Amino acid sequence: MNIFEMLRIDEGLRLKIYKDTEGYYTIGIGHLLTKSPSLNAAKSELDKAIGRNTNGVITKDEAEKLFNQDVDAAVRGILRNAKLKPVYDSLDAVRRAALINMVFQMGETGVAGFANALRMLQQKRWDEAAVNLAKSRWYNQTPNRAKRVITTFRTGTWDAYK
Ligand SMILES: [Cl-]
Ligand SMILES: [Cl-]
Repeated sequence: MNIFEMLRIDEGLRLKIYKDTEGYYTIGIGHLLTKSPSLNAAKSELDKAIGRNTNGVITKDEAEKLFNQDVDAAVRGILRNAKLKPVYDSLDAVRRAALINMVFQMGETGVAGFANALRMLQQKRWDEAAVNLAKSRWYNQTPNRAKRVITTFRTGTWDAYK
């Protein structure tokens, strides 16, 4: 298992514009297009991302291409973030994947907001961090996905995904 497979499990794949769990326009493998309520605006962002007139529908290869960019950007975003980098550097391979997942989903700013859990992860206090992570809107809104990510941090294994 790896980050790509993990996120493909958490986000799914949709080839037509859809609304995410928050009601935002998305496409592919969790690629947010816009927070604006307007479908046109969504379509416009889509065309600009793909580089052709898509009419709201993309192919599988296009979806995977956005996906590669988004994962790459997430990693690079962690590495540039003063608060995140040190956490990431401190972790093992499995748990690094858990942190990338969260950043892909909520953005770096959002993750950097879990200050306490981050310190706990850096200190390798697994159980405590897991409890702290669960007390968040994130967990209350997407509990099953959150639970998977949190077990991964707790255990350092991919069991939640097998
Ligand atoms: Cl883009
Ligand atoms: Cl969920």
